[PDB]
Amino acid sequence: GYEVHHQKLVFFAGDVGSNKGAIIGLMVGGVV
Amino acid sequence: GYEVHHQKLVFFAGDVGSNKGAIIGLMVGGVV
Amino acid sequence: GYEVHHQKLVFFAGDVGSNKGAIIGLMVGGVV
Amino acid sequence: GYEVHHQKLVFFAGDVGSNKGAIIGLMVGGVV
Amino acid sequence: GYEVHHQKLVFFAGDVGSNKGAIIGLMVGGVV
Amino acid sequence: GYEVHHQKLVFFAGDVGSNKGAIIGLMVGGVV
Amino acid sequence: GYEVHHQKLVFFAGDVGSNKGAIIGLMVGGVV
Amino acid sequence: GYEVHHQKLVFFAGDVGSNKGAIIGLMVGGVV
Amino acid sequence: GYEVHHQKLVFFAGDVGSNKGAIIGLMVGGVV
Amino acid sequence: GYEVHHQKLVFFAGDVGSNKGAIIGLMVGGVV
Repeated sequence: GYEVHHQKLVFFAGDVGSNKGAIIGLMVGGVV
Repeated sequence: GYEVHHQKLVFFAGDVGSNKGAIIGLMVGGVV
Repeated sequence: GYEVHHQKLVFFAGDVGSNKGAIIGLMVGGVV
Repeated sequence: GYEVHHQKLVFFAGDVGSNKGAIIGLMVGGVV
Repeated sequence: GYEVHHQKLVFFAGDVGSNKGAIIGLMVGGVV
Repeated sequence: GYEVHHQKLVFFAGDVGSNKGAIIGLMVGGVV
Repeated sequence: GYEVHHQKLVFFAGDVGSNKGAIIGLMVGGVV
Repeated sequence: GYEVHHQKLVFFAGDVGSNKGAIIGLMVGGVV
Repeated sequence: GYEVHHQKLVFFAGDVGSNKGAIIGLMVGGVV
Repeated sequence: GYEVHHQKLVFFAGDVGSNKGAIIGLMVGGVV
């Protein structure tokens, strides 16, 4: 018997005002 | 017997005002 | 017996005002 | 018998005003 | 019998005003 | 001036003999 | 001037014989 | 002037014989 | 002038014979 | 002028025979 529930994975749980930059989850190299 | 439920995966659970930038989940290289 | 339900995958669960930028799920290279 | 529940993984649980920089989860190299 | 619950992993549980820098979870090399 | 090239993203760069299991890129929940 | 190149992201760079198990990149919950 | 190159991210750079278990990159909860 | 190169991130650089267990990069909770 | 190169991050640089246990990079809670 296996009971698995209610897992979650959020990257950004909130509110942003005036995002002029970068919100990136996974980057390899590159220039921001 | 297997019971799996209520998993979730969100990247951005929230509200944005005036997004002038970048909201990226997975980038490889490149310039923001 | 297998019981799997109520999984979900959202990228952007919220509201945006004046999106002048980029909202990208998965990019490989390239210039924003 | 296995009972696993209510795990979570957030990167950013909060609110940002005027994000002019970078919010990156996992970077390899590159210039910010 | 196994009972595991309510684990969590946050990187940034708080609010930022005027982020002009970098908030990075895991970097290998590179220039900030 | 922007010069971005030669990015790549592979999940499985190799050879498999007698795959009787599962090779999955991104799963949410469920039983293997 | 921006010069970004030759980034890569592999999950499995190699060879497998007789895969009877699971090779998963990103799982949320669930039973293997 | 920005010069970024030759970044890489591998999870499994090698060979496996008789994989009867699990090779998982990122799991949240669940039973192996 | 910025010169960044040859960064890498491997989790498993080697060979496995008869993997009957678990090779997991990042787990939150759960039973192995 | 910035010159950064040849950084690396490995978790397991070697070979395993008969892995019947667990090889985990980062766990929060849970039972092995």
